[PDB]
Amino acid sequence: MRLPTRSDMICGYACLKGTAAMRNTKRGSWYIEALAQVFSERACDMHVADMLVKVNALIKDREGYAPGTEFHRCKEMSEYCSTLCRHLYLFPGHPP
Amino acid sequence: KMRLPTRSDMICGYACLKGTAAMRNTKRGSWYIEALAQVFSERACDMHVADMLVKVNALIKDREGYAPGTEFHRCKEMSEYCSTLCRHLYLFPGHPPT
Amino acid sequence: LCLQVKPCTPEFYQTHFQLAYRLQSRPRGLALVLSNVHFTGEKELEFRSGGDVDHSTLVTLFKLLGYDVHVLCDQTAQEMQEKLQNFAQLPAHRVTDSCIVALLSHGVEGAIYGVDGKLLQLQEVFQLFDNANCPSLQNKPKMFFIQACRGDETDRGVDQQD
Amino acid sequence: CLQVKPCTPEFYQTHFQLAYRLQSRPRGLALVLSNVHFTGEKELEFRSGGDVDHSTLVTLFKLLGYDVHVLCDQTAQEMQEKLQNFAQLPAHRVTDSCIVALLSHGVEGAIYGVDGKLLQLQEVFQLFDNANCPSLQNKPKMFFIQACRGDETDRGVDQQD
Amino acid sequence: SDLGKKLLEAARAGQDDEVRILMANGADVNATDWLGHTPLHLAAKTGHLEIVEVLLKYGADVNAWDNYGATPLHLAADNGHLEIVEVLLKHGADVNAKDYEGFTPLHLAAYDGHLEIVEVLLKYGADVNAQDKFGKTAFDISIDNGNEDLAEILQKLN
Amino acid sequence: HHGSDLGKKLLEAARAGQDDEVRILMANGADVNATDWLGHTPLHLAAKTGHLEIVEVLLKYGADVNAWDNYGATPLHLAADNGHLEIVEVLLKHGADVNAKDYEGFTPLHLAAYDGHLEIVEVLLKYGADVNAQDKFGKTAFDISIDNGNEDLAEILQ
Repeated sequence: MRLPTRSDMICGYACLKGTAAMRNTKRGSWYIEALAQVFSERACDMHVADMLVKVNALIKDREGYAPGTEFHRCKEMSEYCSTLCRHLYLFPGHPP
Repeated sequence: KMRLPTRSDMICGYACLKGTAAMRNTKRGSWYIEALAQVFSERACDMHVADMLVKVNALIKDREGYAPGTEFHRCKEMSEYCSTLCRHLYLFPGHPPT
Repeated sequence: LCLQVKPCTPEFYQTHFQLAYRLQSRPRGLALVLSNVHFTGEKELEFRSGGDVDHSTLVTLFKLLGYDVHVLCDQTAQEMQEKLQNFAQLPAHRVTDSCIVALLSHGVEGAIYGVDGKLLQLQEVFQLFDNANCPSLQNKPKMFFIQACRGDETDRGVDQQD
Repeated sequence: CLQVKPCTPEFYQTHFQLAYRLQSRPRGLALVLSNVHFTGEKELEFRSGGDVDHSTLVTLFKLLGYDVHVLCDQTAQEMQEKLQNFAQLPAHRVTDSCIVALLSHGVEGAIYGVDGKLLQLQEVFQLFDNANCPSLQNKPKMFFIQACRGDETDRGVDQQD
Repeated sequence: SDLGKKLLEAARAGQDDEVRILMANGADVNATDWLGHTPLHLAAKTGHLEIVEVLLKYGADVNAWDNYGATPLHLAADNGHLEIVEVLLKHGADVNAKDYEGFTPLHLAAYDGHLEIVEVLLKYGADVNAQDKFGKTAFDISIDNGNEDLAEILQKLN
Repeated sequence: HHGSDLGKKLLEAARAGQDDEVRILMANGADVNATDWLGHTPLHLAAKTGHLEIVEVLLKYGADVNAWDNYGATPLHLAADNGHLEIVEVLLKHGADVNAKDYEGFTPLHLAAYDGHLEIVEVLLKYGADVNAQDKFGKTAFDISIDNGNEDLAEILQ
C-alpha cells in the first residue's frame, strides 16, 4: 500500500534555463504580476495547471519597456513542471 | 512584425523523475509508453495534451512493479512533464472525418 | 495594488470537485513566501529592487486565496533549508488540503542564492516536501513558485515572420 | 486493437477558439528515434522491449494523424545531425504542430546514442525553438523522452505518516 | 460513468459500501485496468477482504489473470493476506497457477517468506516441486533468503 | 465586466491587427478605451505594432490619442519608438502631446532617437519637439546621436 518517493507537485518558474527574469522598481517582476493577475481573475473557473498556461501566454507577449538601455524591447518566457495527478482547482471562497 | 521569445510553445513529457529510472518490460514495454498510448488513444478526443499527461501521471503513480524474485518487484516510478505552451493543445483526432 | 479574487459559483464546485484534488479545507493550506532582497556576503549580487512589491503582491494573493501564509525575508542559504524543513514539518499540514511555497531571490539554474551569497539547490527544496520527508502532505497538491534567475544573459528575441 | 476515439463536432465547435489551431493534414510531423543496441565502450545493456515501445508510439502517432518518420540505433552525433534535419524539413510550414519521441538509455539532461556518447536534451530542444526553426513558430511542439534519467530505482514510500 | 471503471477504482481504494452499491446496479464484475487487473484482483492485491467476499458473491471470476498473467491468488499470497488467500482458495483458486513467466502463488508466497500463507497453499495441493524461471523451488527460496523457519514446513508430504 | 467582454475582443483583433475585425467591434459599441493587464489600449497596441489602418479607424471612434499605460507611455511614444512614421504623423495631426513624458521622463523624441529613426525625428521636431529635454540619464536627443555612432542625426539638432 504505497506511493512514489515524490509526486503531486507543481512548480512554476519565472524564466527559462539560462535566461533572466524581469524586475521593475515600481511594478515588480513580470512573472509575479502575471501570476497575481491570472490567479485572482481565473482561480474561480481555471485550475492551477491551466492558469500557468495563461501566465505563459501573458509573459510570452510582454515586451520590455525601459528605453535608453539594452533591456528595452527584450523578451522572457515562463515555464512550469508538474507531477500533479488530477486538476488542481483553488475553489476560492465557496459562500457560507 | 513583432517580437517572440527565443523559445516557447513547447511541452515535454518525461518517463521518470530526476535521478530515478524507467521501468522496462520485455513483453509490455515501458510504463510511460503504455500509459501514454492508453490515455492518448482513449482521451485525445476530449482531453488536451497538457491534461492527458496529468492522466498519465495519475496512472504511472498508482502502478507498482511486478517482477518477483528481484528487487524491482513492488517498486515505484513517477512521470513528469514541463510546458511553455500558451493555449490548450487538443489533437482533435479524426475531425473533420469527411 | 488591490487584488480582487473572484469567487466561483457553487455550481462549478459541484461539477468539478468530483474529478479534482480535495481542496476545500480552512485554511486551504499553508503558504510560505521566503524572499531575499538585501544581500550581504560578497555583495556581487545586485539589490532585489521591487522585490518588496513582488513579496507583497504574493503575500496578499495567497491570503485572499485562503492560505494561512507565513513569511521570511533576507535569509541565508543555510537558514532557508533549515526554516523550509520546519515549514514542511509544521503539524498543521495534517488538516489542510494543499501547500504553497514561493521562493523569490537571485539564483542560477537549479538553485537560488541566499542573502548569504551561498546557494540552495531547488532539488533539495522539493525533497523536503516529498512523500517521504513530509508524510503529513501525501496526495495533497503542493504548488511552488520560483521567482529567480536561471541565468545571466538577457533574451533579445527573434523576429516572427510568416 | 489500439483504436483512437475521435472528437465530437460539438467539442471542436466549442473549443477550437481557445486552442492551438491543430486541424491541418497531416497534423504535423512525428519522429520516433529509438536506440536499442549499444556497442562502443561496453556499459549499456540492451533496451529489451524497446521494440514494443517504438511500435506502440509509431502506431499511436500515426492514428493521431501524423506523417511519422523513424530512426533506429543511432549515434549521439547522428541524432543531433538527423534531428536538425527533421527540424528543418520544409513540410513544417504547412503543418500545425510537431511531435518527437526520443527513446534510449540516458542520464539527467541527456540521452545515450548506440554510440555510447551523449546528446544533451537541451541541445535537442534548441533545434526546434523560435530561432533555429522559424517554420514552426507559435505551433505546439510535443516531446516524449522515454530515456532513463538515472541509475537507481524508487523503492517507494507508504501512506499515513 | 461506466460502472466498470467505477467498480474498479472503488475496490482498490477501500470503499466497502460503494462496491456493494455498484454491484447492485449491475456493474460488470469483470472490468479491467490498462494493466488487466479486475476488481477482485485489486481487492486481493491490496487486501480488502470484505470487498473480496462481496465480489465473489456476484459471480466474480476467481481465476482471472492480468497482463502479467497473475491471479488474484498470486497477488493475495504475494502481499501476505492470509484471510483472502484462504477465501480465494475455498472458491476453487488454481493453487498451481502460473503467470506469463512461470511463478506460482507458492513462489510469490515464499519469496516474501510468508509463514502461514505457505502452509495454507500446500494444504490445497501446492506443487512444492514447481520451477520458476530461475530454476529454483519453494525450497531453495527458504535457504537463500536466510529464512529457516520456512523450509521446515515444505519437506513433509511432497 | 462579464464574459468574453466587448472592448476586450477589441484589444484582441487590434494587437492581432485584423482590420475588418476592428471595424465590426467598433460598430457594436466596443469600449474604445479598453486596457490590458499592462494598461495598453487598442490605439496603443495598434500604434506600437504598426497597424496604421486600425489606428485610423480607431481615432475615428473618439479614441483617446493621448492615453498612457502602466509604464506611462503614449501611443506616440510607442509609434515613434517602433519606427512607424505614418502613424507617428497621423497620431500627431490629431493632437498628440509631442512633448509627453512617461513615468520616467523619456519623450517620443528620445525613444525615436535612441533607435536612430531618421524621418521620425524630423517629424517630431516639426510639432514643437523640445530638443532640450532630459531623460533620466541626463542626456538629450543630441547626446544620443554621437554615442550611438549615428551622425546623419548629429548636429541636425540646435
